[PDB]
Amino acid sequence: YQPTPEDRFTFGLWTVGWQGRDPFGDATRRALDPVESVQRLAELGAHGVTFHDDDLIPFGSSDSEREEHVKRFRQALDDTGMKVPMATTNLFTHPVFKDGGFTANDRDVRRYALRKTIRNIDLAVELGAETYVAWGGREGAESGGAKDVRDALDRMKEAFDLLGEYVTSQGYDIRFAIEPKPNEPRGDILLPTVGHALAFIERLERPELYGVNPEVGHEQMAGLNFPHGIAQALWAGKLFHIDLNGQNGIKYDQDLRFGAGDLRAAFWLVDLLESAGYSGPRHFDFKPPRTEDFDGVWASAAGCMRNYLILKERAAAFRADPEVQEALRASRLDELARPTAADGLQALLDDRSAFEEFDVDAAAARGMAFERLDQLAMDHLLGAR
Amino acid sequence: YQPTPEDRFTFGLWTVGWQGRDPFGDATRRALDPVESVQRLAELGAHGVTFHDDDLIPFGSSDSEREEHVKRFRQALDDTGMKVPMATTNLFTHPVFKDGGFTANDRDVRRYALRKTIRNIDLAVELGAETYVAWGGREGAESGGAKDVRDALDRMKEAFDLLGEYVTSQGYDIRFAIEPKPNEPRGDILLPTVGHALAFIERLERPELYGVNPEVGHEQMAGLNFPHGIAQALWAGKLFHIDLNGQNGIKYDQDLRFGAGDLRAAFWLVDLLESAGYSGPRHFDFKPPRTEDFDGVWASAAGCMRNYLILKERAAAFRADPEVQEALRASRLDELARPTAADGLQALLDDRSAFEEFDVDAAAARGMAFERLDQLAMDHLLGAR
Amino acid sequence: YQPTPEDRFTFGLWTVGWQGRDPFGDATRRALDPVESVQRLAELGAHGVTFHDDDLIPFGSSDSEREEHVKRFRQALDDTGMKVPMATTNLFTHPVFKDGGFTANDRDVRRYALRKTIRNIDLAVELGAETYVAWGGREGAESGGAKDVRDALDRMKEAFDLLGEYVTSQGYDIRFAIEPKPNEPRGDILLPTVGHALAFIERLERPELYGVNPEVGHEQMAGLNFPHGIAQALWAGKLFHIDLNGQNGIKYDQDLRFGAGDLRAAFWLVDLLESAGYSGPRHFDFKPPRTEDFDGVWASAAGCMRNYLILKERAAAFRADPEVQEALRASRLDELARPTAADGLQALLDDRSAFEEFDVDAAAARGMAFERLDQLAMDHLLGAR
Amino acid sequence: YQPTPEDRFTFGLWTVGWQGRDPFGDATRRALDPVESVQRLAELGAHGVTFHDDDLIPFGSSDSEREEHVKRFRQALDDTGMKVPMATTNLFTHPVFKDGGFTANDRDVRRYALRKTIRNIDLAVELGAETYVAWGGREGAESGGAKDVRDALDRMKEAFDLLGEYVTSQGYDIRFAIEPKPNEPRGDILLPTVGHALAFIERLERPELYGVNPEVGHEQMAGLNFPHGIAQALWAGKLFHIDLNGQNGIKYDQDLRFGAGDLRAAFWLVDLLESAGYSGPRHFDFKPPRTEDFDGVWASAAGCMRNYLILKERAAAFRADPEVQEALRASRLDELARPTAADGLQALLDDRSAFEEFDVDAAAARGMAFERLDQLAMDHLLGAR
Ligand SMILES: O=C([O-])[C@@H](O)[C@H](O)CO
Ligand SMILES: O=C([O-])[C@@H](O)[C@H](O)CO
Ligand SMILES: O=C([O-])[C@@H](O)[C@H](O)CO
Ligand SMILES: O=C([O-])[C@@H](O)[C@H](O)CO
Ligand SMILES: [Mn+2]
Ligand SMILES: [Mn+2]
Ligand SMILES: [Mn+2]
Ligand SMILES: [Mn+2]
Repeated sequence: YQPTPEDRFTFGLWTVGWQGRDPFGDATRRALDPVESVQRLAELGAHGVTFHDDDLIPFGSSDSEREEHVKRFRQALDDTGMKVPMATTNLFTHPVFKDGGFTANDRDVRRYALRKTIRNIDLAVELGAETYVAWGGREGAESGGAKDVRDALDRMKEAFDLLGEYVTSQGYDIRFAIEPKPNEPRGDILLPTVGHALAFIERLERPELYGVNPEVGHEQMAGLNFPHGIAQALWAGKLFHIDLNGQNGIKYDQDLRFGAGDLRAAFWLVDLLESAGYSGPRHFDFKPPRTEDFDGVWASAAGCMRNYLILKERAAAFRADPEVQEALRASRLDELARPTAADGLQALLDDRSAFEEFDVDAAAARGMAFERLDQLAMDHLLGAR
Repeated sequence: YQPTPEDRFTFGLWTVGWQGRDPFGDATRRALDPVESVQRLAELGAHGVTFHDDDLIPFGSSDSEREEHVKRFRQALDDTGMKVPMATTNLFTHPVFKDGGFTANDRDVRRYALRKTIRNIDLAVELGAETYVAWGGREGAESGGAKDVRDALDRMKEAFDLLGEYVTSQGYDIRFAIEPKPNEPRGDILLPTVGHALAFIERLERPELYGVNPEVGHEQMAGLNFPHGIAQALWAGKLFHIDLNGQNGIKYDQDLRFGAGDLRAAFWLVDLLESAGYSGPRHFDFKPPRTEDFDGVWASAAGCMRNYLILKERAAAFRADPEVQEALRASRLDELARPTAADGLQALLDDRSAFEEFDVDAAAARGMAFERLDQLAMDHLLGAR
Repeated sequence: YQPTPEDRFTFGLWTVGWQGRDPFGDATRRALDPVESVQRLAELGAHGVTFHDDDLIPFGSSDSEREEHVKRFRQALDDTGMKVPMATTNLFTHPVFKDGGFTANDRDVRRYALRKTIRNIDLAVELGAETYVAWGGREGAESGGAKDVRDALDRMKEAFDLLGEYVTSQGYDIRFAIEPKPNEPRGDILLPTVGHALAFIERLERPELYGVNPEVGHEQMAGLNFPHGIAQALWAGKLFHIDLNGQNGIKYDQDLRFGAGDLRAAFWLVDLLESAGYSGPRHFDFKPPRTEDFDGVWASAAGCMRNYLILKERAAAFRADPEVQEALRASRLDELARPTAADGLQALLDDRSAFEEFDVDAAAARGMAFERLDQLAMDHLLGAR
Repeated sequence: YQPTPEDRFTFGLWTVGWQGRDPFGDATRRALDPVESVQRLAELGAHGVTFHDDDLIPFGSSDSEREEHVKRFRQALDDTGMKVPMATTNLFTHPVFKDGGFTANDRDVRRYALRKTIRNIDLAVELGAETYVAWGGREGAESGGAKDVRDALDRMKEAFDLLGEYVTSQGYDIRFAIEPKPNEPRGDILLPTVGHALAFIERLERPELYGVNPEVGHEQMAGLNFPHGIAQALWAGKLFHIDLNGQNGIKYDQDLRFGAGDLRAAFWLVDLLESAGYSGPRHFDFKPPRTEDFDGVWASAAGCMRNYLILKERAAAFRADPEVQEALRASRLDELARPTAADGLQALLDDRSAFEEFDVDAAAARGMAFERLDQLAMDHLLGAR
């Protein structure tokens, strides 16, 4: 289960770079140089890295330090063959963003948020990114009077429309991916789920520029079925990117390595990405636990990839099993894929077999046979066929 | 705090009619006649009632019993002045619906679900309903292999498009309202939140026929901020109807009377409906606890209305208070309502005050003053100004 | 992975017997005869069954019907070799129990609850049960004023002390096991977790007669770590019995078959029961989903046992792996098992290496190596070593 | 609603002192001097303050800096009349504690944790504290193999027994209060609830030295009823201290000011503390949101006290209302307080009215009248009688 660059595994700088500061504790690990992380991830078999502006260029850098940091970065990419498929903006760490970036009550802050974003879109384009992620982690409230949400959605729409105007005017080939989260660090965050982000996108001036970047642990913080929300994003044509990690139910965001947390959900996710043929990056947004030293960091990054590859194998074996294919027909998955009424509405209304003469007790009596199908899935996951 | 019919308070037949059967216990109360409920609710000050088909007409009724049940109903409405603003279909109780109605794997079931729905749209129109609710409580799964969600959304879209075709062909003035729920009675339900239903509506052939019917307790079962999700529905123009009740956090749907559960959320909800000028029904989808006799039923129904009226008064007092209006300006709610960049994109990019010369430390230092604003809200709710 | 009676797998009558009535739907399956369930479970390899009084003897049975039902039951046990290790009382279904059994506000109800319980303890003893389970599913409240919890604990203590007096006066060899649940069907249930039940037991007159019966899905409805709570019960010497099932996070009790739900938790549970040498029944308190026909019932019951046996094998392989044993030492699990200060308090206080001369930066720098250990556990679970 | 020192309101140094660093953002406020906080809280009407060792004395302070910090502190207390009723140890911030203090896998760490604790017990005694709090926020795990919980409880018991030996040998008048939390910052924390801490205390060598310090938001992070868990602590005689704050359901610990979060729970809590006559400190463990400047800090601290006093008034009015007293009798709260069977076991068994002749249908038919009682409580809370 060895990754290669063709598996499209990517990692944020901030993930293996996390120093282990939590709301209750100091850093447990020294800061990593981005060029060290690029080299180490390349050796583990990753395909590329991603970044916040402030991960790569220290906040407040002069134009001469900026160019130096970028030059060193670019030399590490050249030396390793690593790519940069995605980039994003930090609109959450600096105190100026304490009430949000694009929906901060202070208008001057909202203008600054857009300027900081636009500067990094130029850099992302230069480094070859295809996807620009937006996680509005500070957009929201701890109290009901602090935020008018209708006004706040107006401001959010305004920001993303200006960003779409910018990209089209520059002729850039870059699309946006909005990342939902229900809470943390705000009491409640705006566009808290995949469904809310999809809905929002349909009100933008150019909807085709925008999709979603869902994260495993974010949807699970609302107790939601992550493979179901991804299915809906896939159905809408809007899965531009994805963030992979693990989460043990409804609590703070744990950012565990991928395959930890809800292991059956992880299985069904890989089953779906692979059978839909998702072709974007498999990006890990995770944190090596602060218990770990740098050896435990690279072990944790490597287990992300390993668990993806093991679950790919098991899901492929599942779908390829003739016994499973028979069980799928036993459960009428083939009938779910057929139109309900391709005959059309009038034929439906004239069909006595659909109502007047429908035997509802014989239909009610048919078993769905889902438990046998689910134990086949369990046997396949566990390698116990 | 006496309701009148002009407050637009409505109740489902199934709410005061709930016999108290739960997954662990038998009924504790005898079945109510719909005409008794109509009379009793009228005396309490309600404006109207709503129904599932099977609430009003016993499942399997002959065309002659059907007409009898409708005739008696209609006489009670005439005798009381009660209206019927909304109706809906039961696609969840009968065993035939054990795998869903519109997304049941069995195609014959899906055709039957549509026929049963269409029959009751005709009746709803006859009784004057303006809104037709669809809660797909059986659409979903307990296991990952049982349901392909992309196929299932295809089937769901197909069903609602056929219903839109029906209504337009009949020339009916009726709109649809999809009611989300995240789980229960299915392991996971399709379109689990307001955001997922809004998003889904944008893929229908005629989106303007469809809005949402959110329920307090449903969104709270995902730990979500109900007033935030309603704000988003209002922003999209899609709040066609609403279901009011109470819920104590993430557990089974409790259906407590409105104002129980999360009381501050209830306050902020009423604040928002009243200040947005929502004009639809204030419908209660609640269950008098099975501890109660018929006296406790009507006491519980009456407290729904009472708590709405008390919170309306307190929210109105809050917004009218000059001290609050000053606090709102202190917190820059006035600035949230102003465009970020009406000057447009090029002016933004040339504005040195937005970036080059923006003093981010002075901006970071400004307090938001949200805690003083939130304690004013608390003092107003509690009548402690 | 074939069970035999020596695996000590047991099932409630109510589990494979569940007709599929839920708060939103009618039964989907006909009632099973207890003697049919005994025969079917025997053929699948189970060791025994358990019962509520009202599962075996229809509520209101005459003394002559009672004896008939028991006689038929007893013939099926004799014909199959099945045992009855545990029994319990239904104090939740009948409407008289709507406010509880042992903590009902009505004193006459509380006396009736005890009489109904005592009658079934005699029967349990006759059928050979060693453990008497008490799940007070109706003990609790939907509202704060309805229940004084101090008085209610007085009443609960009183009930269990009278039951301990009864058993000792009869000379029975039977112990009690209290089953916690946090909510459902009450808004909140008294003794909501393992910890609350353990604590409560220490105030009874004869604490040694009482232990706990934890259920997987119950603790998970509070978002708690089930193997951690079982460890604590084992540490206290109070794991008298256990209920096995699956649960997908914080929602209604799903009662999924064992191994569904949280699969890694299931792994760590089996690891702990087997390495502590728990020797009681492995009892399944589950419900075949109402999607299923009788074939899906027996498939679901069989997957309970199968998943237990697969996880036993994987956990045994994990602990036996020399590479794992090395990793456990790398992570200092050996040091956790050593006394902190067997040298005693004064030696601790005089030890300059414990404070004055303790190098806290060198200690802070040591990695715990937990991620490598956790990926070994993952590889072992998935059969990917 | 003005507090005075006789209300026994206390605050941690770390609460108004929180600089606003969160897992995603830098500090938004400068560090406060402890002597400034003492002066400011005194002016607001507080009775005293509490501290971690490291709040008062910077970690690594020399014996000469230590004495200086203590001397200045003590002068502020003398100048204001503020007391120090409780103190505690920081065993969570420094990286050495990344795997715990008293249950760290490294034995040398566990010895250091005890030495650091003992040093601050001496200081607490000198400053007059009566209660010593222990929150083991780092005791737990992110993965199943990292922590044997039986060994870990052995180590936890060992630590608290050595601390009990120390206090008794010094002749100190100080008791311990264990503070539960279910998760955060560890994946799962040991003794996750009130019930688990109560149970644990019963295995210590001297149980009478130990009680609990529950926190509102901690129990609510498990979805539990906080007034119910406090009732159980009161029933056991173990409420030594309490931490007051607000929490909006199951997510990260929000630490909102008291009365925010679940307002009805806050009402029922104050009702219970006041009617049980709890006489310990009313301590606020809260964080002014990082949106706030120092003015919003003191406004937030003041609203803690204000909301307590308003809810005290409303709960007192509730219990004093003759209409409520009648409703309480209607709901049979008077009967809950009477023994079930003071007549004893044999009389119970011979009582034909308890079983043979018990009319279970007439008993089942009685309403509990809880909804009318709960609306009286609602009217009283809202000042709408
Ligand atoms: O999820 C988060 O928390 C971030 O890493 C987000 O993906 C990018 O800002
Ligand atoms: O919410 C539910 O559970 C139903 O009352 C729905 O509003 C209509 O079918
Ligand atoms: O858990 C439940 O819900 C019951 O089966 C309990 O174990 C026995 O009454
Ligand atoms: O609750 C926490 O998080 C701490 O303030 C605890 O009360 C004392 O260490
Ligand atoms: Mn992310
Ligand atoms: Mn509803
Ligand atoms: Mn159980
Ligand atoms: Mn605390």
